[PDB]
Amino acid sequence: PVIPLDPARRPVIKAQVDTQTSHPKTIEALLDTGADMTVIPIALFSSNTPLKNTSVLGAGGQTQDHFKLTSLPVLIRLPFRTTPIVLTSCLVDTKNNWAIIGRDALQQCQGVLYLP
Amino acid sequence: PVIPLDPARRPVIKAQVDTQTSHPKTIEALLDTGADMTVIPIALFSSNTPLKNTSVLGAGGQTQDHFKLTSLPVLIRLPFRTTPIVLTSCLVDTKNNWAIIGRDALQQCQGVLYLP
Ligand SMILES: CCC(CC)CN(C[C@@H](O)[C@H](Cc1ccccc1)NC(=O)O[C@H]1CO[C@H]2OCC[C@H]21)S(=O)(=O)c1ccc(N)cc1
Repeated sequence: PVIPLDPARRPVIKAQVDTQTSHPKTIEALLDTGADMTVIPIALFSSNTPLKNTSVLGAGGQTQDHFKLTSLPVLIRLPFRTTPIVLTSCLVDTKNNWAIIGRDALQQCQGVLYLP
Repeated sequence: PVIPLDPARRPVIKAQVDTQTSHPKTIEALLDTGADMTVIPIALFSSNTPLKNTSVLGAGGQTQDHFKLTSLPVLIRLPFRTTPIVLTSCLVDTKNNWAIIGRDALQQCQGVLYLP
């Protein structure tokens, strides 16, 4: 679909996310052309799963271990798509439990930004 | 135009930004559906101009005084638009010197995100 853009209403969608470490779960995610890489909440995992450490530039500065990287691919199913998006790896938010769909995922839908 | 989305290439545009506190300048700005409010580099203002304090949602944590708010409106002109975008207020980057076109401005462009 077409997603209108408004400062007052964040552009979110419901996504079924499969980390391959528990059953798939539906989350509400921010669609974000300024994010290079998708971010999913640590709440989707088991607390026995291995993650890798990572650096990331952010809007508050540069932090230590706020974000981790998944070891296995993550599959994401959108309501309007038959096929899952398969991300070889994506970021994991161990604090705020943000859910952000980034350009790695939007490229696989062939999503585009259109300014008339 | 149509702007394809790619994890490896940031969706950027050239925009002429008028802070009304110095002469207008063309800068390169990131097109960002995840930003509620447009962000302008402090370099575009005069060093005699008043800005106000405020907090901002950001990655890596919470940024008290990284970002300030403008006192006067900001006008933005795009390559394909004669008429300016008028932002009654927008964020100012006093450090990393980022330029981000947020949803306040994309709404006046009639910009949209399209997922096939
Ligand atoms: C410099 C912005 C960077 C580009 C390198 C990208 N950000 C996306 C941003 O859209 C983020 C996404 C975000 C949205 C809401 C709450 C937390 C994060 N929010 C944000 O910083 O925008 C702020 C400025 O406008 C204001 O309105 C919304 C927040 C304010 S991010 O959160 O720090 C981010 C950076 C890299 C990856 N791989 C994933 C996410």
